[PDB]
Amino acid sequence: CGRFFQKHQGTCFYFGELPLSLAACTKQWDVVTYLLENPHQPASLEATDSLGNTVLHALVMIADNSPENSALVIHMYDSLLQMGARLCPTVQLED
Amino acid sequence: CGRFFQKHQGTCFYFGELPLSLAACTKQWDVVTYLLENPHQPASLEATDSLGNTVLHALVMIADNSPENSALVIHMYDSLLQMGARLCPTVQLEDICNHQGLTPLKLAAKEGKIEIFRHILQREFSGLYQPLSRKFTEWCYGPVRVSLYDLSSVDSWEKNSVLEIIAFHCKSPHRHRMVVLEPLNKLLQEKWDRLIPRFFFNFACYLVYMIIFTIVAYHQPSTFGDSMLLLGHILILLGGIYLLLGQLWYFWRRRLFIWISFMDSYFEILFLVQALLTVLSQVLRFVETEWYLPLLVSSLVLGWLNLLYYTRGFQHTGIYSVMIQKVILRDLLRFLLVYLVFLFGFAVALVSLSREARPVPYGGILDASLELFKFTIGMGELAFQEQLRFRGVVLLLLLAYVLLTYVLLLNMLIALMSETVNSVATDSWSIWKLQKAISVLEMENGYWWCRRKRHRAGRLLKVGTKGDGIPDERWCFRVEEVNWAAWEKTL
Amino acid sequence: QALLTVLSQVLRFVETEWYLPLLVSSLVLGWLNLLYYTRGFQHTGIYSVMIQKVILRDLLRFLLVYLVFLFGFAVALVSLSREARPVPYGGILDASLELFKFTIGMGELAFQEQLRFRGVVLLLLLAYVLLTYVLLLNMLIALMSETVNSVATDSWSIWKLQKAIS
Ligand SMILES: NCCOB(c1ccccc1)c1ccccc1
Ligand SMILES: NCCOB(c1ccccc1)c1ccccc1
Repeated sequence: CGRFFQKHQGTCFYFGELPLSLAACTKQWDVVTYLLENPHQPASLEATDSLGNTVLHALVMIADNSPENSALVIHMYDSLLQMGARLCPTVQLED
Repeated sequence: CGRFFQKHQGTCFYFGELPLSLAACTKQWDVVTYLLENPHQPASLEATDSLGNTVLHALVMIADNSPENSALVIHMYDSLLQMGARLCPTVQLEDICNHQGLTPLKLAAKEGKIEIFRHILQREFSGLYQPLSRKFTEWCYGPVRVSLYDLSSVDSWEKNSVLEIIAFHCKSPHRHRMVVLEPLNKLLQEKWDRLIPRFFFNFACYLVYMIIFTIVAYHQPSTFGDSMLLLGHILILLGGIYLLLGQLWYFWRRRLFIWISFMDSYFEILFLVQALLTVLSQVLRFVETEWYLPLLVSSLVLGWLNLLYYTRGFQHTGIYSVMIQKVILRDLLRFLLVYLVFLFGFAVALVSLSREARPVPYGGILDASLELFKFTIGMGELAFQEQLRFRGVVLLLLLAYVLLTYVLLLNMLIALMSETVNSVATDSWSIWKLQKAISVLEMENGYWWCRRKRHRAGRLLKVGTKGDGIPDERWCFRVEEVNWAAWEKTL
Repeated sequence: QALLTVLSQVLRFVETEWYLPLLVSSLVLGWLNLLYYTRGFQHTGIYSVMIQKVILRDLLRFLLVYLVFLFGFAVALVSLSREARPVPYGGILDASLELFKFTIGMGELAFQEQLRFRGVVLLLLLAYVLLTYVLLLNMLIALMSETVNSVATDSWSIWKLQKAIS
């Protein structure tokens, strides 16, 4: 939670300032997997950022109407939702 | 150096009249290599032709906007630059002023070559030959790109620049499309944003001057009031002389411009005319001449019309002004020519008739012309004059005039301006951006009296290390852009 | 419209002569407001949306340029026609109204013989007509053709959004 990562005008890139949200917004299919299924300390998926956004919120935030950006956002959104269902079904991430 | 090879009109082909330049312009990949690396007598690469062009200059000159020609020129330009770096790195080929004092980039800008111009304007290579790059990328943290476009030979700080060449020295038909390329469109936008305060200050000063001029003209001769009138009059004279000097200095400092594009500016002409009419009006008043008032009032009208020079500091209204200009210059002068031919013919016809009976209508040519124009503006008197002996002929002649002029030509003029407004929609935007570019470039240098201090845009950012010891520096235009198509390929 | 109506009534209670302009403005504005309702229909709602786009896109620019022209030429004609050899162009309001008359097809384009700058006044009027009636009005028709063509699908979508809001 600094100044470059926080959403503002100028030099910036918003990704939720979470390592898992960074991996998701940066198309790291494997990093997110390791963070989620590392035995030493599994990485939570419901974790919110200082602004209140979750990985899904942030992954929407970077979404832009570019066809390639839209494809990336859709793919990672669906895949991360599926993973969230697989790991901890008891909690509904969409809400 | 003969006649066929020299650039002229007719049977010709310019290639720099050097064997190496000939090989380069003729896609001789191998001959150039042998000339450069023949052990017996290596061929120099910096060699200039009688005109001052080098091989790179020549590759620019033959450049045309054909996709195949552009591809050929780009490929040979890049490859030859790489070879020049490989053979003799110590000498920088991109910076070789020919006899006209133009580098290959400036030469491409002046000669209208757009594809080679944009390519040179934004190019990058791999680690090797990296210094021979104009666009860079410092870091790509995330999907953002910090593009650093080289501003060498393109910023306005230098005496002669690509921006100035495009604005004033280029005579290409559509040079307005080179000021929308990435570096130029962003740098020019930043400069415009920085200059909005001065653009509005110039607008406000001119508007105040025109308000004073209107007030003075409204209250003139046909104590305190006399004193205020006098100070306003002298203020108007001083303002008129100021605008006259400004326009005269715009022309003298830029005396090599009218011949390129007379109608590109076409407000410095109008501003000059308005200022001239103002000062001439004042001097004739000193002479106590009755021809004062027409000149002062013409100055008033023309100044109020000139305000629409300023009305185009806005996207919304500047494109409207550009498109008014296109309408006038495209499908209003033709209409006026045809309409005036019709009107003169029918006016002299009606005057010839209506001269024999059985307050005379159509008394002379002026009256008949004015009645016909009245038809044009929606108040033509179309009656059956019973007094003149050719009632029917005059009526039929008027009806024919109405059909040919009001029903046909005016409505067709509406149709033609619909067509022209539709035609010039994107070009209007580009031309407006060029107008902003010209205004910015004029605002950068101060007024004709104030020697403005330059402000050199860009950052002196150390980029890479040259093929030497102690490193180098270079001024670049730092640009942020969010990209995902490129980002998916950097993994 | 509602504010003007209530304010009109209270001023009537005050017995003020500025009642009638306010009440009549409320009347005009309410009758114009009825076009809010006229867009419960596909046929007419898109028309209303596209009227709005025309006004906001290529009517305010025309008004700005036209009023600059008109003020310049009106003060010019008033400055002239003030020295001879019911005075036309007596003041700024009269000259402006005559020029607008030109705009609406009712412009008196005569050769005033009484004033000493007959030719200058006539040429100035002819230039005003060429710049305004022949160029700017017909060009406004062309611009509104261009805007009507531009906003055809967007008009449908905007009308559907208007229905959604209602
Ligand atoms: N808005 C018109 C201002 O003056 B325009 C005009 C005035 C006098 C002579 C001819 C035309 C002119 C300049 C701008 C665009 C095109 C024509
Ligand atoms: N159809 C015009 C009705 O009133 B319009 C109008 C009335 C008063 C002031 C300005 C314009 C208006 C409302 C709808 C669309 C845009 C303008």
